Amino acid sequence: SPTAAVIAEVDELREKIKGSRNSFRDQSFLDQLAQHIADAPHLGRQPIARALVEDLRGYASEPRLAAVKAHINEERDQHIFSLFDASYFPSLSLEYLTYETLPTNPHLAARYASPTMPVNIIASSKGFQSRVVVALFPENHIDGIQRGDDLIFYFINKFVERHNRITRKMIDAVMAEGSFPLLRGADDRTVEQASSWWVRLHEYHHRQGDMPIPEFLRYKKLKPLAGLEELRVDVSGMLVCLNDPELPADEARLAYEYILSERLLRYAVEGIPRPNADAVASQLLFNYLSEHGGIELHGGVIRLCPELPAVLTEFLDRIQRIEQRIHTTSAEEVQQNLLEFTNRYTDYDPDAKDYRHIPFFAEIKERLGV
Amino acid sequence: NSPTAAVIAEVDELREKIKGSRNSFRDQSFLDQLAQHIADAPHLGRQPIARALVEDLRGYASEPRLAAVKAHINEERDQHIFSLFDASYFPSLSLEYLTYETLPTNPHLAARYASPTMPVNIIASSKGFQSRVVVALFPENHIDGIQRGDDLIFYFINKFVERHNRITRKMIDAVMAEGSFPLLRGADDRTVEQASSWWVRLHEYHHRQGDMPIPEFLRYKKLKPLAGLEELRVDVSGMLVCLNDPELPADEARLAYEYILSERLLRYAVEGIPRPNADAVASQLLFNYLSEHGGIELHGGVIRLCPELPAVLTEFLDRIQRIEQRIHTTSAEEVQQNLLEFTNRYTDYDPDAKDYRHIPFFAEIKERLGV
Ligand SMILES: [Fe+2]
Ligand SMILES: [Fe+2]
Repeated sequence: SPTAAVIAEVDELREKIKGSRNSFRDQSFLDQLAQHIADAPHLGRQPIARALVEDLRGYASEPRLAAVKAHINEERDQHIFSLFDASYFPSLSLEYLTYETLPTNPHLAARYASPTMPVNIIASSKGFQSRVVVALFPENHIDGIQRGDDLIFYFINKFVERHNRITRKMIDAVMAEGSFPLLRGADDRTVEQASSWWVRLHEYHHRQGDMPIPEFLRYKKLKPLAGLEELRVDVSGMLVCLNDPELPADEARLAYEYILSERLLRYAVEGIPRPNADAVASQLLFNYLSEHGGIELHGGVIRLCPELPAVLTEFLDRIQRIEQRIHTTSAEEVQQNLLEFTNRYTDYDPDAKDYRHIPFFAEIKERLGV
Repeated sequence: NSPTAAVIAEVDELREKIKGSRNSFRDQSFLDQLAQHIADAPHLGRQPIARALVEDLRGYASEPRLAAVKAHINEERDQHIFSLFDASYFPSLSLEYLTYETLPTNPHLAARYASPTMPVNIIASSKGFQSRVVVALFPENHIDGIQRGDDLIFYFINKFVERHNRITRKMIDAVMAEGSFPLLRGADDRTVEQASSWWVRLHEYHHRQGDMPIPEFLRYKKLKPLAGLEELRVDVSGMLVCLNDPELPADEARLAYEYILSERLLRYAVEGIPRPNADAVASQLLFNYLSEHGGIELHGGVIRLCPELPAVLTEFLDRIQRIEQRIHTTSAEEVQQNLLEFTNRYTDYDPDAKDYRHIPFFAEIKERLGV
């Protein structure tokens, strides 16, 4: 295949430059890399590759990838190709992918607008095949720049895969029957649509409220606070799906079931031996809802209470009341108050200054191997 | 099918009924009913250790202590362990039972590096002990939460043999230069079990040595990088003993050295998802220190152990001990910050997250091998 020849050429160069990450911004390296890219019989003739070669050859005087990002942001085609350095996506160096876009609801894209691209990866180099790489952000390029209107990509096929591997088995085992009826047996296109709604609502709400990111990002990287921010925007997404009447009723309920099931189940067991950021926040949600009448435990199984929408509003309101005090107190004091809220509903070890999976989800992890 | 399998069936069934009652595990109303159920169990209730627990549980309201059970266990009246457990890092354990077999020990090792350590294989056990998380059992894991300096500490060597077979061997083949661990190459389970038992005996002994031993300084060594650094301090101490103590059999000591080194350099280095755990942070500190100070070399992504590695290991231990020695003239909090500074020089510490990332070398190995 012609695209398969291109990607085979990318993987071979990637293999040659692995172990050269310390010189990814050194011009002698970039000059050589650019030359090998230009001479690749198939890769080198791609328009996106013309752009990268140009950016790299000019990097000594202009350290950014403007021609590459212009191509990508303008969607000149559906190929992405660049040199990457994202510490949380370590598999990414020289990488290539082709994507396909997904259907989009007009009201959703208009009322909750953001430069979000929910896409499926069709083909890709080796670095993009890691299960860790679920998205691609503009600062992940070696230049490290992000602008408000740079496109952000979410690889929806990977979230479908995660839903079918973890969430479904968790729904069967942990939820009371009838908890997520639209999700039962739903095909991959159905899950795809719901996941695409989730990422659009997610990125939009990151920018809303009194401590939005990127502005307050450096105050929201502590494990419990990073998770809480992810939870804040997804609870907002859930409530949008429940409350905004201009969204199609069937797709809106489906997306609500998706976001809630992901936040309640899949995210709640992430991380070994300790919960990661998302899991701490999901365990905060679990215990908050239990204590405030939004869910109930019957026979080791979770029942969703009819009052759940009101308890979700209560929970988001609570987060927003803490964040609102940024106007009258320091960011550090809000941090302490968000931490104090989290620790009331999670298993925090004050000597380790870290968290343990609450027993409910520790048992589930043991039972299901998740 | 087995009298022990009948006993365990009773424990497992009693375990199931009291799951969901952990908050009542010290409530005397619960304890009377648990004790009564244990006493009335047809096979379990006959056991001396079960009579000891019933006695302990019935008196808990006035003496919250499992003295009779622990006396039985610490005196090795038989090879059975049975108690009610509450260990936050071993969440599978509630009412549990196991039978063990001890392992042979080198006499010089056991005398010169003495500690109340019991390297054992689990023969049969209740469900809680079957979790791969449960690799050991400490005295404070019982509901009474007490540990005495001479309480026996158990390590389940069969699970460490399992982990070495499933992870370490695969990492040796893929990551080390050939010839790196010649004695461990194709060693049978009996051989690995022997080295592992040496590892745990030296490990527990050295925990108690130095200027900031545990348990005395335990609450200063629970932060992730410091907890890992303390595991690494005692295991490097163990490596050096195997290389330097001439009264240990040479063949067995080198095998044990290979085992401790391979475990710390490889298996522990990849622990934790998405971030390294305590052990992995310290193991990556060791990797980078050794790389930068001439103890190992990387050639095309494969590790070569330098002949100078004994001297670099001594230098590394000497450096930890220089930092810890200042406990005598500064606060434990000041020593903590210097241990952190030392660690962060050689690990990938994200200062905004206040946590660590797997260094790229081991991040790629996790991706490649699924470890
Ligand atoms: Fe996010
Ligand atoms: Fe230890």
